[PDB]
Amino acid sequence: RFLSPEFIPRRGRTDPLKFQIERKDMLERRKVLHIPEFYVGSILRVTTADPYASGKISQFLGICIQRSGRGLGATFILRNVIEGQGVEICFELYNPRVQEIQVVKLEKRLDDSLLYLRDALPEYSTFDVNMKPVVQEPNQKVPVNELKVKMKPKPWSKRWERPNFNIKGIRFDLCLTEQQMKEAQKWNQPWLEFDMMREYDTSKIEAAIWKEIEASK
Amino acid sequence: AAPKNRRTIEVNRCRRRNPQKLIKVKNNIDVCPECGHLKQKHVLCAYCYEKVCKETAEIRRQIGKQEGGPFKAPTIETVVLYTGETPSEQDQGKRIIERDRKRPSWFT
Amino acid sequence: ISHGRVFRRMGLGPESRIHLLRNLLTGLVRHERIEAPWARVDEMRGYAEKLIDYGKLGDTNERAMRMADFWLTEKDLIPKLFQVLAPRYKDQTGGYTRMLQIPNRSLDRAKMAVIEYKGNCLPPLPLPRRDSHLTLLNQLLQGLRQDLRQSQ
Amino acid sequence: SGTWWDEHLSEENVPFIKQLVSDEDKAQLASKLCPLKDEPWPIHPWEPGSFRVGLIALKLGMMPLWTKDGQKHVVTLLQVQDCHVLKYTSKENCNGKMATLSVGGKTVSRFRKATSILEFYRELGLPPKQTVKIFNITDNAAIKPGTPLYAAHFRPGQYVDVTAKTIGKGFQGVMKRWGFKGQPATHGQTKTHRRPGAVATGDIGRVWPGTKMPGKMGNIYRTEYGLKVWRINTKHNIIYVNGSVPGHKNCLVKVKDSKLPAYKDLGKNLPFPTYFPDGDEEELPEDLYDENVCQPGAPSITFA
Amino acid sequence: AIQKMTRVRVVDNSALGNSPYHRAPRCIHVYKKNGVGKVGDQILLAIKGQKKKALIVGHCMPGPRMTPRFDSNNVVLIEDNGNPVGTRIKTPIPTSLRKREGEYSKVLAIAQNFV
RNA sequence: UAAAUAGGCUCCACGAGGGUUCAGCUGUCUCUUACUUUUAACCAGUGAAAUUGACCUGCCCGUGAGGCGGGCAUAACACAGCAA
RNA sequence: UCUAGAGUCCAUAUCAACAAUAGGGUUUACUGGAUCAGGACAUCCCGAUGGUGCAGCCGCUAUUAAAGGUUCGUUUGUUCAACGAUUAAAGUCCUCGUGAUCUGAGUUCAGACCGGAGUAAUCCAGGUCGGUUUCUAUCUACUUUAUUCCUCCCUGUACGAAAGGACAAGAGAAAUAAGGCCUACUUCACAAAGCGCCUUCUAAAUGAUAUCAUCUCAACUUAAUACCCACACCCACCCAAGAACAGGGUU
Ligand SMILES: [Mg+2]
Ligand SMILES: [Mg+2]
Ligand SMILES: [Mg+2]
Ligand SMILES: [Mg+2]
Ligand SMILES: [Mg+2]
Ligand SMILES: [Mg+2]
Ligand SMILES: [Mg+2]
Ligand SMILES: [Mg+2]
Ligand SMILES: [Zn+2]
Repeated sequence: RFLSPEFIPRRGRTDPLKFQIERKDMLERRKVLHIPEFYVGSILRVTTADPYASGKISQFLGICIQRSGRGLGATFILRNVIEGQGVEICFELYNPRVQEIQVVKLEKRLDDSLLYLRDALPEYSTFDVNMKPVVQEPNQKVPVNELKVKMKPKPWSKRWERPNFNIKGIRFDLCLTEQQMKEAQKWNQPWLEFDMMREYDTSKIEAAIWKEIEASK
Repeated sequence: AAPKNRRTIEVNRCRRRNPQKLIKVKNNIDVCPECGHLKQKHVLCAYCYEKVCKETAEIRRQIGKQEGGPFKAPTIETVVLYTGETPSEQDQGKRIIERDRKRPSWFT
Repeated sequence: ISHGRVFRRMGLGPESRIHLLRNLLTGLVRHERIEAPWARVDEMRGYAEKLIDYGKLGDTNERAMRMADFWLTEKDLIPKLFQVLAPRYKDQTGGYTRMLQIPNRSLDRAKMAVIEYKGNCLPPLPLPRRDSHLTLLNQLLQGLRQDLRQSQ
Repeated sequence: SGTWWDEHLSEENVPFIKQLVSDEDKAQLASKLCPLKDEPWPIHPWEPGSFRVGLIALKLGMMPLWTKDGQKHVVTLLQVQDCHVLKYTSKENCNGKMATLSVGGKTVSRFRKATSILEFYRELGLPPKQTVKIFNITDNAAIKPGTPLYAAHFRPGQYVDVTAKTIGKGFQGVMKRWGFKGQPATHGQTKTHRRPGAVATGDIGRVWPGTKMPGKMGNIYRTEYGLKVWRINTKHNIIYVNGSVPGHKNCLVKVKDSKLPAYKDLGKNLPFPTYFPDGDEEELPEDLYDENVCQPGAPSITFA
Repeated sequence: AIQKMTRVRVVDNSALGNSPYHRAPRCIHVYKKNGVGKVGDQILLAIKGQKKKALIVGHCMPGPRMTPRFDSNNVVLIEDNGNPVGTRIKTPIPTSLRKREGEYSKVLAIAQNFV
């Protein structure tokens, strides 16, 4: 029972009718392209249509580092290293240019946002472009890969050791001296996990979303 | 900076007695139709609330006298019974806080 | 600009806000009725409601136990939460607390509010009733009840 | 004296009055759905130089929508709720300008309005609207008060102008309000970072009227011109207007035909007086689309 | 955002560049009315104590959706009359240079890889 | 340095001395933005000081300027800002 | 203003010498920068027109035009100047314009050193290093009045002595300015924002004074809509509205 995050809407004040029209159009787009199931950390191959060519097809294989957005525009970022150059591309799912999306290796890592790979060593983000899929048992939980990573030394792009990121996929004991984990832990905010009123309870919403999705068949 | 001239009593009166600075007459006072005391609509009768807080304080004093010391929040409901009131059939297994004055008419 | 910010600002920062609301909530769970400044009670009402929601899940759950450990400071009250309050509201699915406004505070003339957990043993707050059903306007509306019911 | 509707009603009377007034509102709304079986007014064929009434929509939100040429185009969703023509004022009743229609939108409660407005709507047989707006139209575009207006009033392929109350930033200083390069940070700029510089020159012993200064921002009506309409949802009455539109979500905006001097024509193929769903002319599908929208359910585009 | 005073790594096999020098190439001017430079915007570089025209072919600054977001501000050296000085390009160059007008046909006839 | 009026009796060590440079770093800046705290604005209590000829205290042009002249404007009144 | 001197011929395509008629200053010897800018035109660009020796874009001068715009840096601070890269352009001046908005240098604050003058104290309209101006706003006044460039068709026609190479009309793309938004990216996360997105409207014809002629200080005929818009409520709660008051909603 996995409901892709797009259909779960941000907490706000928008009118439910907007989300109903949004979902209607989305589901009407899911029946011309199979939008597979992929978690952040998976490996995808996206096949799209070149707008600047005369009708050519473009393939790009990478790791889904971030999955954000909602509604008919939500996207995912694919990171890869080609010829030693680290590229990313932000792909919109429901765009009418993406021909297909192969889940080439369905995985799931400790953190829900693999942005720090921009700092990890180049080989923790390199993948072979021409690499074949890997099967998986249907009634099997999505594997939880455990790969802690080793960082480029000094200037991290976004200062990952802070508590507010809560990243659990980096080897801090190596690159950061014991002292630096005491100044970078005075920002802990022990009250933020126990704030009962910041919790977006989305059970009664995902239930109705499932009613809608299944009825749209 | 500093003033360049004293301000006269006339200008000061046109400022101090302007309507925006006056105290507005309140259009939402009335009389507790049963109890007969003054009150605002959206607020509790002050006299009634005081007579309730007095009894709450007396009950709580009895509760403290029975629980002994701190850190003794009971694990069962509580019921308060006034003189000549045997514990009803529904209140067995609930702590009783005896009081020694006739039950108030307003206590239902 | 403060469009769509639902959390008041009080105390010396976010943390002191959580701690103030925590003390208010602990007092509420201990005595079941407290008089506090109106805005603080209005901020604490949501937390008291969700505390009862967490307490319904019961002792055995660990997430609820950790939450009630944080949000109750004298731990004698955690039994109560899981054995007197949460059982009491096995029927109600919402609205466990009633909140009223009361005469302003004598010293600093602040806007006060009494907040209590529905169903306690204490003498009942003087709630404001509506107009008796036998008043003139209500009688005319009752006549309209009858005459509309027969037509439909 | 001072009182609200349900202060003196009794416990068992408030639900009844709520239900009764809601039922009456629904009945009155339904008893206007067919404006040709009632007494319409003359329906003239369109001719150049005429102007037709517009709509009062409600801003829902935004979405993307692509095009066969491969570009992206954000759009805004406008839901037409209870848009009824409420009043008519004649050509020389306004003393020369044009004829005018008063259109209302977004049905509102009836216990929260002034007595005069309730009297007006009672004589008109409708429940009170929230915003009433005055459209300047030619004589032949007249529509009887009491008729409804529907999102199908527009058609994709045209351009449309939208006017609404901007979002209110409150009292704002000068750089958030007028884009003023404030004074630098350290290098000693003490107690002057986000401050206006010299308000006016020195020989004049006054500040000109119309000087840019701190004060309230937004919350004023303003208009966006040239917005194109891509899609219409005739089942929920949504209009998909290109670009962004002023206002916040759930606030009423005023939509009318584009007045720019490049779309004065092409008011011809539009339904001139309005769209009446009872005309029964090849009833419109659920979604009307522009010629160049990569609508859902179609094969993924190719550039060969 | 390749603006004045930003270091760019020349990737063209750089018959001139690619040789050691204590400085690193810097952009001293962007041929757009505003300073910011995006893909295809040909800029001016101070490299090896010399001034040479350039051409941006990738930048760390996020662009539109379907175009690549590199992790290094990549530049190709171009002669004044538009001819690329180098004879090869190894780092991938985006396919978003066949778009909006400019001197890009030669720079695609000299590269070898795309994304 | 792309560009330079700047920098380039011997004599180790030292300098919160003065000048210059490499590399890094960063909201110093390109170009600002969000949040928090104090201040703030409102309610309640207590309650100053510089300053003050009188004021029923407008704008433009001229004279030599709120106050003169010639035109213009002009129902009264708080509150928060700004600094000509 | 006389052209008189030149310019391969010729004052008027250019300098145009003296002088004359005009508007404007010359103090030493025997005050910049940031911020916001108001204004004039004696116009740098954009716009319109005349002649050309531009046979043509551009050049040159001349008339008209002040709605809009008028860059970023290295060295240095009687404030300029030089230099690099650009740009359609990097305009000339008035109000240091603007220090109860902020800053720096000074010139003139006590410390010290170097050079000149002096018997000395000390001087020096010299050169270096260091160095504190505070303000709670009483009154006035005020706080919601679309341009440019590039590319491409139209093509290399006319113009043109070869050579080069036009208008009128459209279509894309970018920036800037104003106004607005938050679907995506981004900082973040019930929202506010930008680095993102959207919209922007003096040559002729007839013809008299002077019967031909003559464009006429002759008669006579030709070359912005939009936006706002409901007399009479206000206790309470909520709010995308808000400093208080106001405003929207409470079916
Ligand atoms: Mg960074
Ligand atoms: Mg406080
Ligand atoms: Mg400061
Ligand atoms: Mg020292
Ligand atoms: Mg006070
Ligand atoms: Mg004067
Ligand atoms: Mg004032
Ligand atoms: Mg931000
Ligand atoms: Zn009472």
